[PDB]
Amino acid sequence: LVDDRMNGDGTGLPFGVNDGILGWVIAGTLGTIWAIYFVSQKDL
Amino acid sequence: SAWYGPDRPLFLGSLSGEPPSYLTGEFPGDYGWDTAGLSADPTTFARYRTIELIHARWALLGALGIITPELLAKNGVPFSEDGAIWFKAGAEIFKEGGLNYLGNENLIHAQSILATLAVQVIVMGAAEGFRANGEAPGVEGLDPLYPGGPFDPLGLADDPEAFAELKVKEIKNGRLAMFSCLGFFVQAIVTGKGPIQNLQDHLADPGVNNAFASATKFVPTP
Amino acid sequence: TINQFYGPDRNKWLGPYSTNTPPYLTGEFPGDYGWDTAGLSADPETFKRYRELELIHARWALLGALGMVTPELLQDDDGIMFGESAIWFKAGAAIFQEGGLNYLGNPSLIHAQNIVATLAVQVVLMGLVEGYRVNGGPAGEGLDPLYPGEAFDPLGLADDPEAFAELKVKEIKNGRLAMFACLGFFVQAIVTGKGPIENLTDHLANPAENNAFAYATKFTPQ
Amino acid sequence: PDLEKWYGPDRKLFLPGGLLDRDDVPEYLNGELAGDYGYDPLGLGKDEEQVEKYRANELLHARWAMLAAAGIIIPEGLQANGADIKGGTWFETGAEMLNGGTLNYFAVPFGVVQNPLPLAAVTLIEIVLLGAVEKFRVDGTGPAGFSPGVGKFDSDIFDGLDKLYPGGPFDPLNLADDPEVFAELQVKEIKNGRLAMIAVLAFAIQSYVTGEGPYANITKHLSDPFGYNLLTVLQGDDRVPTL
Amino acid sequence: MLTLKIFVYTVVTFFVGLFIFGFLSNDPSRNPGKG
Amino acid sequence: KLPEAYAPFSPIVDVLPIIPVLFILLAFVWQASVSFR
Amino acid sequence: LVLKALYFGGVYDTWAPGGGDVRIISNPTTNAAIIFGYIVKSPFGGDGWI
Amino acid sequence: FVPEKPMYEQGLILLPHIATLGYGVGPGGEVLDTFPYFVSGVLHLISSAV
Amino acid sequence: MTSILQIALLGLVLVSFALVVGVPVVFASPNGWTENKGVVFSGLSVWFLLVFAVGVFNSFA
Ligand code: CHL
Ligand code: CHL
Ligand code: CLA
Ligand code: CLA
Ligand code: CLA
Ligand code: CLA
Ligand SMILES: CC1=C[C@H](O)CC(C)(C)[C@H]1/C=C/C(C)=C/C=C/C(C)=C/C=C/C=C(C)/C=C/C=C(C)/C=C/C1=C(C)C[C@H](O)CC1(C)C
Ligand SMILES: CC1=C[C@H](O)CC(C)(C)[C@H]1/C=C/C(C)=C/C=C/C(C)=C/C=C/C=C(C)/C=C/C=C(C)/C=C/C1=C(C)C[C@H](O)CC1(C)C
Ligand SMILES: CC1=C(/C=C/C(C)=C\C=C\C(C)=C\C=C\C=C(C)\C=C\C=C(C)\C=C\C2=C(C)CCCC2(C)C)C(C)(C)CCC1
Repeated sequence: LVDDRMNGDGTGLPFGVNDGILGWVIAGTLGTIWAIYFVSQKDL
Repeated sequence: SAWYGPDRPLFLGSLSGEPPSYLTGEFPGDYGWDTAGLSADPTTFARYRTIELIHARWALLGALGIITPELLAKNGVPFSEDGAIWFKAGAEIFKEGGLNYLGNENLIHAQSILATLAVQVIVMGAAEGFRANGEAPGVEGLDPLYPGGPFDPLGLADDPEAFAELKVKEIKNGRLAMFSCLGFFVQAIVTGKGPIQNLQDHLADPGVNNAFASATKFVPTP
Repeated sequence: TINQFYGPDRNKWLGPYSTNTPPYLTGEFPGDYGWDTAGLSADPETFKRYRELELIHARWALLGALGMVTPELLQDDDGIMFGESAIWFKAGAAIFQEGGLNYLGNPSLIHAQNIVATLAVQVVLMGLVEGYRVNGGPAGEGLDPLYPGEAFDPLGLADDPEAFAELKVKEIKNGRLAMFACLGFFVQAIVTGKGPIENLTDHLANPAENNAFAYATKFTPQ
Repeated sequence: PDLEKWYGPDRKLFLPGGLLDRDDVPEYLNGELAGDYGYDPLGLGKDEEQVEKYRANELLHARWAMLAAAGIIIPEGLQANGADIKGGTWFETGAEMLNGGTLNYFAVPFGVVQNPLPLAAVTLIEIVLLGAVEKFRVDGTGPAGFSPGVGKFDSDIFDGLDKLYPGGPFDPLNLADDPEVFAELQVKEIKNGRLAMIAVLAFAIQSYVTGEGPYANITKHLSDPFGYNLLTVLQGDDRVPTL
Repeated sequence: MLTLKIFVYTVVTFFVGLFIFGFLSNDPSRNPGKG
Repeated sequence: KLPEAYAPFSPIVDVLPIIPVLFILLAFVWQASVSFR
Repeated sequence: LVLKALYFGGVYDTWAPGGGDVRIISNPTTNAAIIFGYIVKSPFGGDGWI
Repeated sequence: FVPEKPMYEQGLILLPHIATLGYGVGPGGEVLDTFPYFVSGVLHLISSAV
Repeated sequence: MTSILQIALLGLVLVSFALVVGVPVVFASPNGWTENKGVVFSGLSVWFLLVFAVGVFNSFA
C-alpha cells in the first residue's frame, strides 16, 4: 500500500459505521436532542 | 396513570383480586404483591420500605457499574482481560500494574487492598451513620428516607405531583435494576462470563444459546 | 375423636411435653400443634397467609414426592424404557436426546422437542390458573381461597364436618410427610448424586457401613 | 352469558340479513332450540312438535358421532406414531379378530394391555349392555347409583326429570343449574356435535376414496398439499407431462 | 481522516434529530386555524 | 400453451386484459348517464 | 412462504452448483445481526440497502 | 408459451412470479410443465368472480 | 371425457356471463333483490356446481 485509506467502502457496514465511536456519538447526539426535547416537552 | 389511590395498578392485572387492607396505596411501588404479608406492622412496613429503597438505589448504581466497564473494554478502552468482567475486577488489585482505571497507568494505581478497604470502611461508616441519625454537620433534621436538599441540587423535589410520579419512576427503575443485578449474579454463578458477553452470544443463535444450554452443568456425580 | 387434635389438650409437637403452648394457636385450623419456637406466626393475618402457602406447598410437594420414584419404579433391568433419564434429578435431560421427550419409552406419548415452546405454554397456562386461584373465574370466585371445594370435589367425600376435621389433619400430616421426604430427595441428590430407590437397595444390602457417614468426607475442604 | 346471540327472535341465521330476510324463516323456528339458524329449505321440519321429536335423534346422533370422530382420530394417530394398537385404522379394526386374533388396549399413560376377549363374547356383552342402557334411556329406570353427580342415588330419581336433558347423575361436575351457562353449553355441545358428524362423514368418504385412514390422509396432505389432495388422488398417477 | 466523518455524521444526526422531534412535537397544532 | 382439454377456449381467453380498462370507462358511462350529478 | 421454502420442497436457488436447482431450504439464516444489517445499510453500489 | 425457448422473450411478466416459486422448473431451469401456472390463473379468476 | 369437460366449461362460461349481465341490474333494480332471490341463488348454486364439476373433471381428462 502507498497510502492509508479508510478501507470501509462496502463490506456491508450498517449505517456506514466502521468504528464504534461514530455509532456512540450518533446515539449521543440523538439522545442529547431527545433529552432536551423531553425535559422541555409540554411547551413549558 | 393514577399510581396512587384505590384504582392503582396491581401485581397481577385484572386477576389480582383484593389488595391487602394494610396496603391501601399511599406509597410508591404499590401493586399489592403481599402474598406472605411480611409488612403487617407499620413500623416493620417502614423498615422494609427503607430497605427496599436503599437496595433500589444500590441496584441502579451496580447496574451501571456492571454494564459500563465491559462496554468500554469492548469499545477500545484498554482494560485488562482480568478486570473487564466484573466479578474478577477485585482481582486486578493483586497485579503489578495495580488497579488501572480505564486502562491508565497514572490513574488510581492502587496496590494496597488493606488500606483501600480501611478508608472504605471509614468513609462509608461515616456516610451511613450520618444517614442513620437524620442529622449531619451542616444538615438539619428532616425525612430520613427522602432527604433532598444537599442531595437534590437540581431542585426537582419541589413540586408535589411530579415529585410523586418521579418517586414511582425511581422505585420501578430500582426494581428493574435489582432484577438485573440478581440476574447478573446468576450468570456469574452459572455462565462465568459477563452479562453483555452472554447477550452477545445469545444474539448469535437464540435457539441454542440461551438459559437451557447450561441446565446440565451443576448436576452431581456419584 | 375430634378433640384429640382440635381440643385445648390436643396432640402437640412433643405429646404431653408441650407445656408452654403459644396462646394464639388454640387448635382451630388443621394442625396447630404449637411448633412455633421461632415465633414467626405472631400476627394473625400473616399466620393465615403462611397457612395458605403451607397447604399449597404441601399439595405440590405431595405431587413431587410421589412422582419422584414412579419412573424409577417403572425402570426395567437394562433400560429400553428410559436410559440415564429414569432418575428424578436427571429427568429434564429427557428433552435433549436424539429422540425427544417420550413419556413411557415410546414415540406415541408426548414426543416433544421444543423445550422453549412447552416452557411458554406452561408459563402462560399456569400463571393464568394462579390468577384464577387468587381472583376467581369458571370454578368459583367468592369461595374460601384455601378450601373452595365446588368443582374440584365431584366424588362426594367433602360433606361431613368431623370428616373435614379428620381428613384435613390427614392432609396436613401427609403434606408435611411429603415435605420432609422432598427435603430428603434434594439433599440425597446433593450429597450422593444417586437415585433414591438405588440408594435404598444399597442400604438394605448392608446398613452397617452404608450411611450418610460414608459421605461425610465428601464435603471436606481439602 | 350472552344468550341473545343464539336465542331470541334476532339470531344468527344460515344466511345474513342482506341476502336472507328475517321473514323467510318458517314460523316454527322462533329462537328457542339450540342451533336455531332457520335453515329448513325442504319440508322436513313441518312443526315444532316434530322438531322436538327429531331433537332426541339429533342430539344422540351428534354425541355418537362425536365419540366416533375421537375414537377414529386417536388410535390411527397412535398406530402411525408408534403405539402397539394393532388395528388403529378405523375400517379394518373388525378384520383383526376372526380366526384367533386379538386386540390391544393403549390406555394412556399406562396402556399396552393384551386383550384375550373373543369376538363372540364381546359382541354378546356389547349388544346386551347397549340394549339394557337403551331400555334405561327410553323408559327412565336405573337399578343402581353411585355417580359423582350425587352420592348413592335411588332408582326413583329419573321420574320427574326431562327427556334428553335430565339433570343429576349425568352431571358429575354439576355447573349446569344456571340457565344462561346451561343454554350456552347446550349451543356449544350441539355445534360441536354437528362439526363432529360432518367430520365423521368426511372420514368415511375419504376412507372409501383413498383406501387409507384419515390421520394418514391429513399427514400426507400436510406432507405435500398439492401432491396429495382431492384432485391429486382422484387423478391417479404421473399426469403425460403437459408442456 | 475519519475525524471529518465523525464531525459530519454528528452534525447530520443533529439536523435529522431536529427534524424528527420537530415533527414529533405536536406539529399539526402550529396553525392559526380553529384546529 | 393450454392443455388439450382447454385448447378451443383460448380465443375466448384472448380478450380479457381490456376488461379492467373497460371498467373505468363503464364508470364514465355511468357518470354521463346520470348526467354528471 | 416459510412453509413453502422449508416444508413443501419448492422455490429455485440460482446458486446451486451446475446452474441452480429448485431446493428445499434447510437451516435458513434468521439471525438478527444479518437481517438488521441487511435492512440498515447504504442504498448505493457499495452494498445496496434492500 | 413457447416451450423450447428460454422463458423471457415471450413478453411474460408473472409466469416468472410463479416460476420463482419453483412450480414446474427443471434442474437447469427448464419449464417442464405449465399446469401449475394454468391452475393458479383459474383459481385467481374464480376468486375474482366471488 | 374431454368433451364432457368442454361442454361443462362452455355452460360455465354462459352461466358466468348471465351472472355478469344480471347481478348488477338485479341489485340496482328498484325492489328487485328481494324478488329475484330464488333465481340468483339458483344461478350461484349452478355456477359453483359447474366450477366444482370442471375441477373434478380435470383429473379424469
Ligand atoms: C421445582 C422445580 C425444578 C427443579 C427442582 C429442577 C431441578 C433440576 N432440573 Mg429442571 N427443575 C425444575 C423445573 C424445571 N426444569 C425444567 C427443565 C429442565 C431441563 C431441560 C433440564 C433440567 C435439569 C434439571 C437438573 C439440573 C442439575 C442440577 O444439579 O441442578 C440444580 C439442582 C440442584 C443443585 C439440586 C438441589 C435442588 C434444590 C436447590 C431445588 C429446590 C429449590 C429451588 C430454588 C426451586 C425454587 C422454585 C422455582 C425457582 C423453580 C435439576 C435436578 C437438567 C437435567 O436433568 O440434567 C440431567 C436438564 O437438562 N430441567 C423445566 C422446564 C419444563 C422446569 C419447569 O418448571
Ligand atoms: C416438536 C415436535 C412434536 C411432535 C412430532 C409431536 C407429536 C405428538 N405430540 Mg406433542 N409433538 C411435538 C411437540 C410438542 N407436543 C407438546 C405437547 C403435547 C401434548 C400435551 C400431547 C402431545 C401429543 C402428541 C401426539 C399427538 C398425535 C395424536 O395422538 O394424534 C391423535 C389424536 C388426536 C388427533 C387428538 C386427540 C386429543 C386428545 C386430548 C383426545 C381426548 C379425548 C377425550 C374424550 C377428552 C375428554 C376430556 C373431558 C372433556 C371429559 C404426537 C405423537 C399427545 C400425546 O402424546 O398423546 C398420547 C398429547 O397429549 N404433545 C408440546 C408442548 C406445547 C410440544 C412442544 O414442542
Ligand atoms: C429485598 C428487597 C425488597 C424489599 C426489602 C422490599 C420490601 C417491600 N416491598 Mg418489594 N419488590 C422487590 C424487592 C423488595 N421489596 C422486587 C425485586 C420486586 C419486583 C418483584 C418488588 C416488587 C414489589 C411490589 C409490586 C410491591 C412490593 C411491596 C413491598 C412492601 C411490602 C411487601 C413486603 O413486605 O415484602 C417483603 C420483602 C422481603 C422480605 C424481601 C425478601 C427477599 C427474599 C430473599 C426473596 C428470595 C426469593 C426472591 C423471590 C428472589 C428470587 C429472584 C427474583 C428476582 C424473582 C415492602 C416495604 C408492595 C408495596 O406496595 O410497596 C410499598 C407491592 O405492591 N414490592
Ligand atoms: C433513574 C433512577 C432514579 C430516579 C428516577 C430518582 C429519583 C429521585 N431521587 Mg434518587 N438516587 C438514585 C436514583 C434515582 N433517583 C440512585 C442510584 C441513588 C444513589 C446514588 C440516588 C440517591 C438519592 C438521594 C440521596 C436522594 C434522591 C432523591 C430523589 C428524588 C428527588 C431528586 C430528583 O428528582 O432528581 C432528579 C432525578 C433524575 C433526573 C433521574 C436520574 C437520572 C440521572 C441523570 C442518571 C445518572 C447516571 C449517570 C451516569 C451518573 C451515575 C450516577 C452517579 C451520580 C453515582 C427523586 C424522585 C432525593 C429525595 O429523596 O427526595 C427528597 C434524595 O435525597 N436520590
Ligand atoms: C416452607 C414450609 C412450611 C411453612 C411455610 C410452614 C408454616 C407453618 N407451620 Mg409448618 N412444618 C413444615 C413446613 C412448613 N411449615 C414441615 C416440613 C414440617 C414437618 C417437620 C412442619 C411441621 C409443623 C408443625 C408440627 C407445626 C407447624 C406449624 C406451622 C404454622 C406456624 C409455625 C410457623 O409460623 O413457623 C414458621 C415457618 C416459616 C417461616 C417457613 C418455613 C421455612 C423455613 C424458614 C426454611 C426451612 C426450615 C429448616 C431449615 C428446614 C430444614 C430442617 C428439616 C430437617 C426439618 C405455619 C403457618 C404449627 C401449626 O400451628 O400448625 C398450623 C405446628 O405446630 N409446622
Ligand atoms: C392424601 C392427601 C390428600 C388428602 C387427605 C386430601 C384431602 C382433601 N382434599 Mg386434596 N389434594 C391433594 C391431596 C389430598 N387431599 C393433592 C396432592 C392435590 C393436588 C392434585 C389435591 C388438590 C385438591 C383440590 C383442588 C381440592 C382438594 C380438596 C380436598 C378436601 C376434599 C376432597 C378430597 O380430596 O377428598 C379426598 C380424596 C382422597 C384422599 C383420595 C386420594 C387417593 C388417590 C386417588 C391415590 C392415588 C394417587 C394418584 C397416583 C395421584 C395421581 C393423580 C393425579 C393425576 C391427580 C379434602 C379435605 C378440595 C378442597 O379444597 O376442600 C374442600 C379441593 O378443592 N384437594
Ligand atoms: C416483595 C415480596 C413480597 C412477597 O409477598 C414475598 C417475597 C417473594 C419475599 C417478596 C419479593 C422479594 C424480592 C424479589 C426481593 C429481591 C430483591 C432484590 C433482587 C434485591 C437486589 C438488589 C441488588 C443489588 C443491591 C445489587 C448491587 C450490586 C452491586 C453493589 C455491584 C457492585 C459491583 C460493581 C458495580 C461491579 C464490580 O466489578 C463488582 C462490584 C463491586 C460487586
Ligand atoms: C414451622 C417452623 C417453626 C420453627 O420454630 C421454625 C422453623 C424452623 C422455621 C419451622 C419449620 C420449618 C420447616 C420444617 C420448613 C420446611 C420447608 C420445606 C420442607 C421445604 C421443601 C419443599 C419442597 C418441595 C415443595 C418439593 C417439591 C417437589 C416437586 C414439585 C418436584 C417436581 C418434579 C417432579 C414431580 C418430577 C420431575 O422429574 C422433576 C420435577 C418437575 C421438579
Ligand atoms: C375451474 C377449474 C378448476 C377447479 C376449481 C375448483 C373445483 C375449486 C375452487 C376454488 C375456490 C373455492 C377458490 C376460492 C376463493 C376463495 C375466496 C376468495 C375467499 C374468501 C373469504 C373472504 C374474502 C372473507 C372476508 C371476511 C368476512 C366476510 C368475514 C369477516 C371479515 C373477513 C374480511 C375475513 C381448477 C382451477 C382446479 C383447474 C381449472 C378449472
